[PDB]
This record gives sequence, structure tokens and C-alpha cells, in this order.
Amino acid sequence: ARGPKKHLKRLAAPHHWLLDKLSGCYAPRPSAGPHKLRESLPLIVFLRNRLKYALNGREVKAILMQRHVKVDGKVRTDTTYPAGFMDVITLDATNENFRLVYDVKGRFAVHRITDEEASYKLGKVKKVQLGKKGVPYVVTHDGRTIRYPDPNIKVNDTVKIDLASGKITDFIKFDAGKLVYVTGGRNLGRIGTIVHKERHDGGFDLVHIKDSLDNTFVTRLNNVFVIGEQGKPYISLPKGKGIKLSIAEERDRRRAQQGL
Amino acid sequence: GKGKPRGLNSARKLRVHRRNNRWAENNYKKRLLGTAFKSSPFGGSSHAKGIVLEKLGIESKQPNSAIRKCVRVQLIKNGKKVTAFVPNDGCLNFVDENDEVLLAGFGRKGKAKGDIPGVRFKVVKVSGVSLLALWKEKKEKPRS
Amino acid sequence: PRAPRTYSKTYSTPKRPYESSRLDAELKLAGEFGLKNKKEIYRISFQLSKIRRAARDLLTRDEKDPKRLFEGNALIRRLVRVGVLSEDKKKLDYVLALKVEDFLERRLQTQVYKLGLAKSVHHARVLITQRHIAVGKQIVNIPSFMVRLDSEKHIDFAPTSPFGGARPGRVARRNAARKAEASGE
Amino acid sequence: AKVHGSLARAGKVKSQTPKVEKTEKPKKPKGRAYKRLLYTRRFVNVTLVNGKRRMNPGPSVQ
Amino acid sequence: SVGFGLVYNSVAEAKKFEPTYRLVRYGLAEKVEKASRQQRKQKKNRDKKIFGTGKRLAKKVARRNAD
RNA sequence: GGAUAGUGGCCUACCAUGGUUUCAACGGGUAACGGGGAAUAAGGGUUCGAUUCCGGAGAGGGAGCCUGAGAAACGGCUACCACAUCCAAGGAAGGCAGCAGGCGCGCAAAUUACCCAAUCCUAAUUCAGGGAGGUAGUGACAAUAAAUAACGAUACAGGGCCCAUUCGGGUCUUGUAAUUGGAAUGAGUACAAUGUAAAUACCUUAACGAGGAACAAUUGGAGGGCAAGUCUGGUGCCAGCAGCCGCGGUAAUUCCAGCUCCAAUAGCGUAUAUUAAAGUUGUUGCAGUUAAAAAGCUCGUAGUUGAACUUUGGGCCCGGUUGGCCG
RNA sequence: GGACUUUUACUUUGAAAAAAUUAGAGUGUUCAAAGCAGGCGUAUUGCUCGAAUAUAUUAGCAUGGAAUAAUAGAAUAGGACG
Ligand SMILES: [Mg+2]
Ligand SMILES: [Mg+2]
Ligand SMILES: [Mg+2]
Ligand SMILES: [Mg+2]
Ligand SMILES: [Mg+2]
Ligand SMILES: [Mg+2]
Ligand SMILES: [Mg+2]
Ligand SMILES: [Mg+2]
Ligand SMILES: [Mg+2]
Ligand SMILES: [Mg+2]
Ligand SMILES: [Mg+2]
Ligand SMILES: [Mg+2]
Ligand SMILES: [Mg+2]
Ligand SMILES: [Mg+2]
Ligand SMILES: [Mg+2]
Ligand SMILES: [Mg+2]
Ligand SMILES: [Mg+2]
Ligand SMILES: [Mg+2]
Ligand SMILES: [Mg+2]
Ligand SMILES: [Mg+2]
Ligand SMILES: [Mg+2]
Ligand SMILES: [Mg+2]
Ligand SMILES: [Mg+2]
Ligand SMILES: [Mg+2]
Ligand SMILES: [Mg+2]
Ligand SMILES: [Mg+2]
Ligand SMILES: [Mg+2]
Ligand SMILES: [Mg+2]
Ligand SMILES: [Mg+2]
Ligand SMILES: [Mg+2]
Ligand SMILES: [Mg+2]
Ligand SMILES: [Mg+2]
Ligand SMILES: [Mg+2]
Ligand SMILES: [Mg+2]
Ligand SMILES: [Mg+2]
Ligand SMILES: [Mg+2]
Ligand SMILES: [Mg+2]
Repeated sequence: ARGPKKHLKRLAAPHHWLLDKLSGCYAPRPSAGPHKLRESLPLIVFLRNRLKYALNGREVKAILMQRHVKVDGKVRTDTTYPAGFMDVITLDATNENFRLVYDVKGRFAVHRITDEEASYKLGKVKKVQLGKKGVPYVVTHDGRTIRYPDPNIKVNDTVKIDLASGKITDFIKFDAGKLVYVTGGRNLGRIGTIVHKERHDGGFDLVHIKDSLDNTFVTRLNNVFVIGEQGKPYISLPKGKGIKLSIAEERDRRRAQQGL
Repeated sequence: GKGKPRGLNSARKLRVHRRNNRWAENNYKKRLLGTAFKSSPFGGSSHAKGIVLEKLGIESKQPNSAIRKCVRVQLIKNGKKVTAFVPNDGCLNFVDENDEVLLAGFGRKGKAKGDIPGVRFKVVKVSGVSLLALWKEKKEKPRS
Repeated sequence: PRAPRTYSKTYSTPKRPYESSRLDAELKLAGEFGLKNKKEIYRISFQLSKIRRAARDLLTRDEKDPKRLFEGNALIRRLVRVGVLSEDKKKLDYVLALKVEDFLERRLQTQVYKLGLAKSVHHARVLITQRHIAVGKQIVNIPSFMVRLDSEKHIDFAPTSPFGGARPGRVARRNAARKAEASGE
Repeated sequence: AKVHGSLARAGKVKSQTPKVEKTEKPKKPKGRAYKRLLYTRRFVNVTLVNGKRRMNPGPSVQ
Repeated sequence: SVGFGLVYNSVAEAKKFEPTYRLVRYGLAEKVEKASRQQRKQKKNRDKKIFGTGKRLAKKVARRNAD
């Protein structure tokens, strides 16, 4: 196409943002950044779509150009910064913090969390590798490289980075029966223990996942994101605890809650 | 039994054999051979307008007897000469020689209608007003 | 390069266009429910067919079928909320027996007639379109409004309009002045 | 087969039919009112019959 | 009549945060009076045929006619 | 080996003779950009997709290259080819398959309008720019909702259930009106507010806005198929009608009209294509003695298709679901 | 306890799967085509459900099955197992 595309037609846009069909021709289109543009969430979406603090688009740069918002600690002013999974986003001028942790449909929950926790976040290691000058380094999913890590951490292990200082502080291995988040695929939004990793030499290992309500299911190796010991999360989980309820069951929970 | 192969592995034969046979189907072959675009006096288009060369009084087929009023038109878009029937009482006096008229099919898909021989078309407009409107005197033919 | 504001045709005309016994049957309905044209019967005719088709489909499925069960009782739930399906005809077999007037009766047309207000469907018509009616605060001026059960007992006259209170119409409020302009001064 | 026939008499009959103008008359009810009119007439009133009923039987059998 | 409205934690703080088409409805900010789009544009394009100040070039233009 | 960002006959030198094909190569045609999808509703299918999203290609035709991370870029350059503008005749300059608009083409397709308010993009950038995009104009493409009238009054007629001895007939309820009277309303026109970037329309709302020369619905049709005239006047195998069968030759149910009637109705007709009907392409699912159709005969390769048998039967454990039942 | 079909077809179940469109749940755009909204209250500085689900009929990948249909194998034993 002769080079980099810069627009985004308002339908090719990631569905989980829940933009509306009309309103205009276009969607925000993520900037280049820490997360893959289809797996991301523009700040502009968050502030005006998810948070409803803004109306215009102008009134978002309004907020952003005020440093009212910081992502993973740092002040980010880009209208369309590719904020994504495990991220924090902190609105100081209204003392609230969030965490971009998935819904159970597959969307980005407005899962508000404390000022504790906000000082850390998880990070699946994508590659761990020996850099130049004999130095080693891990590469988390969010586009962080942390040099000098524990020789114990291999790929698909998660890592508790700080947030103000880099630095890995504790880490979880990937093995039989750990608390797992699903980051994409059909089962996006789910949460549970493992049981089996089906190895397929050549490509695409598969992870059978059990939830607290005993519902086995499968995904691909990269879809899986370890987050703690069984029943013991390493972070706050949104409402519904990533369980996936059938639309039958779903019907009740709503109409039965209604009335009183 | 049946005279057609029934093997689970015979698709090719059953497939080509019908593809082979769609040809005896007229409407299909007309479509595939593009008769429409080639031999048909219109492009395949639903209408054509040409210029009126002369007026004709084609006599009817048996067992009828009348002088069906028509016109030899020469189609602008491809210079073809074909003749077209001019419907309704004395409308033939609405069209003149050299008069530029819109023709349409006779609604037979190419065949001749009724007892009017050689005529596969009809005059629908003339000097761009509508023959229908003229015959009912609600519109008037602009001067030549 | 926007996005299509999608659309749909609401009715469908019959195949054979000159059945006398259908045209008799059709004309009848037009007169007792106060209809303007055949299209108002077609629109409903069409409606029913999608219901019967949706119905007859779920029935081919084995029961206990999470789709059948979900998407069946849902249909039934909607059909009852309007008064097309009876309070204990709640079975898919029974939605299949739904005939055209079942819907036609629930017409806000035929409801301004039924519970007083009109004493004529062809009075009920002009009553509605001339905004002389309301479900609560809301003036509903569409004859094919389809009155649901809970709303049935709320179809009182308009908060404006003479027939409902506050002021008379301009033809009233003009005679009242014309009997003053001449007979007085 | 024969293509030049007489064009001389093109428009005979439309030009020698005596021009008689349509009678003035009350209007029919354009709209729902018409169908209503048609209902109450076609089978509420029910005019002349025979074993079929008849829509346009001008000057009858007698 | 359902509508939408908002209340700012000041007067002139509302003034830097409100779209200037609102402020003019109020009399708050003033109504800016500029030339029509095509008029605006046609100027830009006119101005583009010029390298330098032009304040220089109008000498070139005029030097030729005054001899 | 060269070359490329790199793989590779990508190119070169040398060496072999290999590579594809009836399981249809190669060649031809396409009124062929591919897909998402669209029309057609028993199923199976049939037909379509230039066109809102994705991918591709191209910027009059070809080739070549500068710059750059990215172009073989065309609102970049260079040449040839085809066009073609200005000229003081020496020279100079252009590329709308961007938005408008013009010509041509044809059956066939709208304003040289307003704006960055929204959606989003770009930049050194909260500001600038955006015919991206939005707004309005033209717009019976297609789709949705649905006014063109409503309720009385009375005089006959009566559905009149009767009383009942008779033009003696109760009391509502249909229908007929050159008969009547009070109500209702938005189509409009318009204060205002609302809407808007500014206007406009929508919604809301004062002042007005109904009785038939209106606020006056049309388009087809009335022999059959096929719903609805054997009424009238005109024509006389003429004019004309008729998808098809057929109507017309002086009593025309079919032409030309008046009357009335039918069907659909803010819409109806016509032409062309296409789908259903078509079990008239048949996998489901056709037909082949005589209606179209078994090669004169046999062999035979490709293709399709090909008898039967190999753990059968017995006996345990385990927790599952629809009906007995009754609260 | 983990890999395991002689080699296939077949079939079951999944995974990796854009939106719109389609099927379709919820929602009183006043109805409807739509849209993805909205719903509640002290409505004087708030509360709150959502934006599901099905889809896909080839091929590839993963998996439960072995009836049906192919196919391989010890015969001059250059047989099998330890
Ligand atoms: Mg961006
Ligand atoms: Mg000739
Ligand atoms: Mg300048
Ligand atoms: Mg190379
Ligand atoms: Mg080589
Ligand atoms: Mg050779
Ligand atoms: Mg195509
Ligand atoms: Mg082409
Ligand atoms: Mg296409
Ligand atoms: Mg195609
Ligand atoms: Mg084309
Ligand atoms: Mg290009
Ligand atoms: Mg051109
Ligand atoms: Mg550049
Ligand atoms: Mg370009
Ligand atoms: Mg180029
Ligand atoms: Mg250009
Ligand atoms: Mg143009
Ligand atoms: Mg011009
Ligand atoms: Mg024309
Ligand atoms: Mg057009
Ligand atoms: Mg803008
Ligand atoms: Mg700007
Ligand atoms: Mg400044
Ligand atoms: Mg009118
Ligand atoms: Mg009137
Ligand atoms: Mg008529
Ligand atoms: Mg009939
Ligand atoms: Mg006669
Ligand atoms: Mg006829
Ligand atoms: Mg007649
Ligand atoms: Mg046959
Ligand atoms: Mg024969
Ligand atoms: Mg023979
Ligand atoms: Mg066998
Ligand atoms: Mg993928
Ligand atoms: Mg298998």
C-alpha cells in the first residue's frame, strides 16, 4: 500500500471497544505502542466512551493535555495511546485508579482499583534472551524489557514488575494448576486453573483450563495469562470473577435482580 | 439402475455432464454466448432510441386483416435499422420522418407479437415527450 | 464510506392475485378493524409467517434444547405481553394456531373502540391520528400501535385536546366568538 | 410480406367518435372511507342477488 | 424537553473549556468575523506563487513599468 | 558467483535434460478485480456482487528514476507515444478513475453551495490544515410510518323479535339522501422558542387554516386465464385491440367513448434481465419400444464400480437422564 | 504415567477465527424501518443492568470414535519377538 496506513474505518475497528455503527466514518486507530492495536484501548475511548467524562473528541485532548491522566505511572498525553492489558491509568484530579483487565464477554472492564496495587502490574514474559555484553533480559507482553532477571523465569511465566522503578518483584511459573487469565480467543474473559498443557512440536500448544465452577475448555498457549495460585489471584478481579454464564443463566440474574 | 453413475467418487462426471448439458437449454446458451450483446439490435439494453427513416404500413398476419402502423428506425447507438410498431389510434401521425424515437421490446423477449410480422419492438417516446401522453392530448409534441 | 442505516420491507403481497374468496375475506377485515388498505393486512400476514416459521423450526428440535427453550419461551413471552397469545396457551404448538386477527385486535385502533372512547373503528381511526388519545403522558397517534397488556388500562383521552381537558378546538373556540361578534356588539 | 399499405386512414375511429364529456358527479371517498364504503355495501347491505350476487348488472334482466 | 447541560467550577474556567460557538450564544466570547472558505483558500493559493516577502517583489513588478 | 533488505534461474557462467498433461495441461473466451456479501423463502439449488468493510490494482498510454523508513509515487520528476493550452512565434506550460462543474457518450445517474460544530487524520502541533468527513441543495434508487374525513338530526324505506283485529305495528339498529346542525384536525401560512458552526427541516407552540367550482388520488383493467357490464352511443376484416386463446367483416360483453363496475393505491403501468413456478438440466429428481433421444457390432485404455471371512458372545463395577409417585 | 492410526478416507467434539449483513435475545425510537440504547431516585451536586447468542458446511490445526471403504505385512523365509 506504498507505506504505513494512518486512518481506520469505523467498522474495521476492534469490536470490543463498542463503538456505534453511525456517528461518523472513522474510529480512533491506536498509536504505535506497548500493545497490539487490535488488543488495545485508546485513551480517547476510555475517557469518553468507557468513563463518559468527555463528550467531544476535542474535550479529550482537553483532558489529556492537562496531564490529568497517567498510564502505568507516566503521564501520557497522546489522544490515542495504545493502553492495554494489565495497565493502570490513574486519574489524580479525582483520586481513582483503574486496571485494564478483561470483561467476561471480551471487553475492557472499568475495573477501578486502589492506590495500593496501582503501584504494580503483571506481565507475561514473551521472550527471555541473552542480550549483548553477556547481559540477559526478559521481554514482557507490554513491551517492557527488564535486564538481569531470575534465571528461573522461562517463557510464558508471568512477572510482578513494580511500576515506579521497573524491577521484577516475585514471579509465577507456568505449570499444572495455576490461576489463569484468558487474553483473547473465544474464551476471552474467562479465569481459572489449568490441568493440562498439550504440547505440539511444530506449532500451537494447547492449554486445557478449569474454572471454579468445573467447566473445562481449551485455548492456545499465548492466549493464556497466569496470574496466581488456585483461588489465590495476584490482583483484584472484576465483578463476575471471569466465570462465563450461559445466556439461560444470564437471563435469570438480571430479571430476578430486578424487583425489589 | 437410473443410467447415471452413483459412485461416491463420481462428482466430476456428474458435474461436467450437466455443464455439458446446460447447452441444450436455450436461455442458458443465449446467456453464455452473449447473443444479447452481439446479434440483438439493442445492446442488451432494455430500450434504444433511433431516428425515424420512413413510415410503414405492414399488413397483418392471417386470419386478421388490417394495416398496422410502424416505422423503420435507425438506432443511434449502433446505426442498426429495425422497425417498431406504433401503438394506438392514429398515433402514427404523432411521429414524423427524421424524428428520433424511443423504442422498447414487445414483451416477448425477442419474438414477434401477435399478427404484426417482423416487428419486435414498439415506439414509446417521440421527439422525447411520450406517445401515450400525446395520444391523450395532455402533452404536446415540440415543433420540428 | 459510512455504515448503512439498514432497512427491511414489512409486508409481502400474495401469490395468486385474484382469488375471490381471499378478496372477500380480505375486504371483511378491512371494514371491522377500520383498515385503510390491503397493505395493512399484508404487513400482519407477513408478521405471522415469520412467527409460524420460527415456531415450526424450534419444534423440529428435540426438547431440552437450550436454543429451543430459550428462543421459544422468549417468543411466547413476547406474544403474550401484547395479548396475541392467551394466558394459558403458552406452548409452541399453540402459537402455530395464531390467526391474523389475534394481532389485529390488539391494535390501538381497535382498542380506542373496545374500551369506550370511540364507539366506531372508523371513528377510532381519526381519533388517534388527530392526536385525541394518549398512553399516559404520551400521545400515540399511530393506529397500528399494538397495545400491550399492562398498558391496556391507560389509554385515556389526551392531556391536551378538548376531548381530554383544557381548551376546546379552534372550530369550537371560533363559534363561541362569532356568536359574540354579531349577537352582542 | 406487404409493407407499404394504406396509411391514409390512420386514426379514423378516434376522430369520428362523437365527443361526449364526462358528467359532473359527487366525489368518491378517497381513502379508508372507500374500503369501509365497499364493506358495508358488498356484504352488509347486500343488493340484488341470483345465486351469485352481482357487482355491475346494469338494467338487469328487466 | 430533555436536553443536556453542565456547570463549571468557575466563570472564566468555563470560558477556556467551552467550545467557542457556545460562548457566543451567551455573549461570553465574541463572534470572530473572517472571510469565507473559498476566499480564505484562494488567498493561500495566490500567496503560494510567491517566494520571499513580496514586499520585495512588488518592486520587481513596479520597476518594470516606471522605467 | 553476481545482485537484493533478504530466500530463489532473480541474473550470469559452467553442467546435466529435465518440468506440465484426459485427475484436461497449454491455448482461447469473459459484456471477469477477488472476498464480506445480494436476489430468489419446502429442501436441494439457481442467479448476482463496478458499488459503504477487507484485500488488489491504476492515476491518458508505456518505461525509467529522484527523494525517503516507506513510492517504481503521478494534485514527484525524465523520455518516448497519444492528446493538447498560452504566446509579442523567441519560448512556456497541462494531466479531475479527488470535490464540484463542462463536453462527449448513451435507456441510464444531483449543487461549480456552507463548514471544520461532530467523526477522525496530519504537523514543530490543546490552537494550524483537511471537497477526508459533516451540513444543506437536486433526489417517487430502495425502505418505514400512514391524512384525503368523523359523529349526529330527520323524512320515507325497514334488519323490523313482536304486539296482532286491518293502512292497527313496539323500540333500537342497517341502508337512501340537489334535506339538515354542531364538533374534530393537520397539510399548509406563521409569533416564538427549540434545532444549528450559521441556516433549514423535524419535534413544541401562540395568531390563522373545511364544507363540497375543495384541502377535489391515482394507475390499470371489466370475453377467458383473471377480480369486475351482454348497459349506452360510435366504427364496420376499417381504425384499432390483443403477453397467450383470440376481438373487429352495421344487433362488437374485447376497438373509440359515456356510464357504472373491479384490483392495487401515494402510488400503478411498460421494457429488459433474473429467481420461483421448472421433476422444462433431474445429486435429491426427469426422459430415451411408438411423443426428442441406445453408437451397426465387438474389443479396449483412461474413468467410475467392484462376492464373502479376521473380538463374536458372556459376566461384573461405577456414577448419569424422560413418565411412575406425592407433598 | 507420557507419546502411539502400517497409511488414509469418514465421523464426533473443539480451537484459531473482523466488523457490518443474516438468524436472533434485551430495549416502548410515541408505532414502525431503525438505533444500541437506556432504566431508578431525594431528580441540589447520585444509583444502575447492558451492548448477548447462533452462524460458518471446503481446506489446515487439535480431539473422542473404528462400523463402513481402502491399504501395508512372514512363501526360496533377506520372517517376529529376546
Ligand atoms: Mg492514531
Ligand atoms: Mg423498408
Ligand atoms: Mg508563504
Ligand atoms: Mg536473493
Ligand atoms: Mg541454480
Ligand atoms: Mg530437452
Ligand atoms: Mg464476478
Ligand atoms: Mg474488465
Ligand atoms: Mg466487489
Ligand atoms: Mg463472481
Ligand atoms: Mg465495469
Ligand atoms: Mg500505485
Ligand atoms: Mg480520464
Ligand atoms: Mg516524506
Ligand atoms: Mg496520490
Ligand atoms: Mg507513475
Ligand atoms: Mg488529479
Ligand atoms: Mg469530477
Ligand atoms: Mg462550466
Ligand atoms: Mg429518455
Ligand atoms: Mg435514475
Ligand atoms: Mg473537525
Ligand atoms: Mg482545526
Ligand atoms: Mg499560542
Ligand atoms: Mg389530496
Ligand atoms: Mg371539504
Ligand atoms: Mg379509469
Ligand atoms: Mg371474472
Ligand atoms: Mg355496441
Ligand atoms: Mg378482455
Ligand atoms: Mg369500455
Ligand atoms: Mg421431460
Ligand atoms: Mg423417436
Ligand atoms: Mg439409431
Ligand atoms: Mg466388501
Ligand atoms: Mg489468526
Ligand atoms: Mg483421528
